[PDB]
Amino acid sequence: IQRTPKIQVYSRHPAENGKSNFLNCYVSGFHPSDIEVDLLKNGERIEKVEHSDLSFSKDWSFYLLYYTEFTPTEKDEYACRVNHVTLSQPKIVKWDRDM
Amino acid sequence: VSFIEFVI
Amino acid sequence: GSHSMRYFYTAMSRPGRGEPRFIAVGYVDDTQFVRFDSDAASPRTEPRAPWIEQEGPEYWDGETRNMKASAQTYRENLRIALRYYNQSEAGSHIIQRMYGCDLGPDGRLLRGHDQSAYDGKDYIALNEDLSSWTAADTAAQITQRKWEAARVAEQLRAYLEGLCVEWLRRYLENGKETLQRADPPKTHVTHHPVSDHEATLRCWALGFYPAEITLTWQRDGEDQTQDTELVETRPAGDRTFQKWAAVVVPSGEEQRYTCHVQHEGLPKPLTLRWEPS
Repeated sequence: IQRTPKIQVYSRHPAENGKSNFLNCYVSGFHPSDIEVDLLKNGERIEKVEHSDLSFSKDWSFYLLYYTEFTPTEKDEYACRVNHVTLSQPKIVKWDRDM
Repeated sequence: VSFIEFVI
Repeated sequence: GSHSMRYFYTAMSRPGRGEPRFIAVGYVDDTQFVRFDSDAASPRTEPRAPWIEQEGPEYWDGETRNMKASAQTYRENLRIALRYYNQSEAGSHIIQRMYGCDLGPDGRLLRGHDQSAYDGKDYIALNEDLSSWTAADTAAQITQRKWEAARVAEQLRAYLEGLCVEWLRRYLENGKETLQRADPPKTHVTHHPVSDHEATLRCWALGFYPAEITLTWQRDGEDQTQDTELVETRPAGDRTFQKWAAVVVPSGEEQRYTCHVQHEGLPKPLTLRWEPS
């Protein structure tokens, strides 16, 4: 009856330390549409996060892009934390600049 | 432009 | 090339948390151009692409009126669906609708669409003839009988062959610098050792529009479909899309692998290899 989200975490442009960019968390393939998505910097929730307007794919599953401006560094860790009715606990997906 | 809805 | 216009509606009940929420978005190809959200502080049809902004107040007022009325109709549809499925008033449920038109390269209607789903499953669809329906179950057959009696298909056909195509052609002209511009992928191959005898080759496509793309890996000229990891095409946030495909290969065999990229923005398909420079 329900479909769990796929999650990808990535940047708008190839990452270069010290250069401003956008951090994206794309959630897709899920149903129903209610979903909680946080972007994390070193484990802490980033306050200024926007998201796209709810839409869906040909199989009726929903997709949303969450995004925020960020300047990557060598040491700062970024992640996306997703909760949905299909999950028994939130799923954290770390940003890997090569993915 | 959008179109109208129908009652099911 | 070919183009499409689609509206996507989602209506979600939420007992104990107010009346159902209605969200509508409209797209031309892979470009969103309008939205409506019944939960907004002041619900209105709003522009989401620069080329729709020039539409006048009659456009925005009329679309807002239509979307508000659609929201009210979906509240009734959610109540009816409970009766059709013997369901209680305590659960949350979703109706979705997608409709619109496809144009061929000549600008004529290629085909029209109007389909609905309940709780994520096909419910009813207008057939390609724009005259008959396919119902997914015995509940949707009740709707089919109702819509046959009310000549709903004829109303949809008139919209899909008329206003839908006429307005899509107008949007394509007003937005021609973006809607009629394909941006080809920027492509490259990366190499990541996994162990002393295997490595990942990852073929990247970045910055492309529209979203349709094919990335494939070949080994000795044979497609590696069952051995390729292919991520879902994903939005960059600047209108463009990204995708990658990866294969794990034996160290020393990298040059036997080629990545093949097809995209409307490319004059000819691209073949790439890992370049260890």
